[PDB]
Amino acid sequence: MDVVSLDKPFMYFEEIDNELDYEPESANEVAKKLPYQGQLKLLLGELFFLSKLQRHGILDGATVVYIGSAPGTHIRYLRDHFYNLGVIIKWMLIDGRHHDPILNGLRDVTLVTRFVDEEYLRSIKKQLHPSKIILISDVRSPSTADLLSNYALQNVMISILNPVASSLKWRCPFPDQWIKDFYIPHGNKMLQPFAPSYSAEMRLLSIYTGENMRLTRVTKSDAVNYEKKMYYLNKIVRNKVVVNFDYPNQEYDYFHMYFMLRTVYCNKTFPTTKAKVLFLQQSIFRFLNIP
Ligand SMILES: Nc1ncnc2c1ncn2[C@@H]1O[C@H](CSCC[C@H](N)C(=O)O)[C@@H](O)[C@H]1O
Ligand SMILES: Cn1c[n+](C)c2c1NC(N)N[C@H]2O
Repeated sequence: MDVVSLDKPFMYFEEIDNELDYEPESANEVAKKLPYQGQLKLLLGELFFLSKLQRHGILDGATVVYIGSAPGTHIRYLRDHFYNLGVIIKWMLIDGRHHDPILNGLRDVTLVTRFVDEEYLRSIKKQLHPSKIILISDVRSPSTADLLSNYALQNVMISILNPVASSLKWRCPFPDQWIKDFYIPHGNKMLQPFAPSYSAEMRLLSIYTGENMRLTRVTKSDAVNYEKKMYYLNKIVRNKVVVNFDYPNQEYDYFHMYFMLRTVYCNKTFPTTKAKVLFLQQSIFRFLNIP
């Protein structure tokens, strides 16, 4: 077995301390071990992001605009969590597909069946005004062309919506499929426990200060780096059993999950962080119907 002692998991991309040549054969290997793993991946990352904003005092009173939200089953838990905490938030979930019915009948959450384009972003910006906006984008068209298009849309979301913070889907196009260099917003490249086995996707977290917008250029050389670093993370790291991690499940992803969950705010007082995390994890798994 693959046992190890780790102080902490890699929380952000920049922390990954090694790389591996990508093996195309890994694409044929099982991508998911848990039912509803995708909803879990999203729930952990979004809970982490939103808790950070709470920590900085910018969540309460904002309207969370989530684009690419359907089905969005996990969003009900996110909404309940902050709603039960006392935080005041309006949710506006926009997608061309239908949302999970469990999202209906909540006055604080508005569902919109529309694929957004630049023009629509402007109308909703006029309609939300003057509320503070928090953007979460999980739009998926794929080809590098599809990706660039999505990234180009996500940048437009930020320029038009002008949010106080954003969480964006971010997967660098593959080096052998480069088309052109492009810019993405500057942010923390948050790694995602429970992402597909060989997924190179992460979430770009950003907080906007002043009236500036900093972007960063991404080149094919960056793409080769993303490829090698995420390959090492997936093939080696995520397959480690953290023996010094005293917890019911010692797999790397649960170790990573623990670290994201220890930052989440709860009403109930716990004697230890271990107790809080166990509580949240149990609550989460129960909600998603994961054993
Ligand atoms: N311009 C656009 N506007 C809104 N939604 C879009 C879009 N382009 C793609 N999408 C949506 O992006 C979604 C990608 S999957 C999103 C899953 C969702 N975040 C959840 O929590 O389950 C699809 O629902 C797709 O319809
Ligand atoms: C097809 N896939 C999948 N996958 C994750 C990768 C691919 N192609 C690449 N050139 N690099 C990768 O990181």
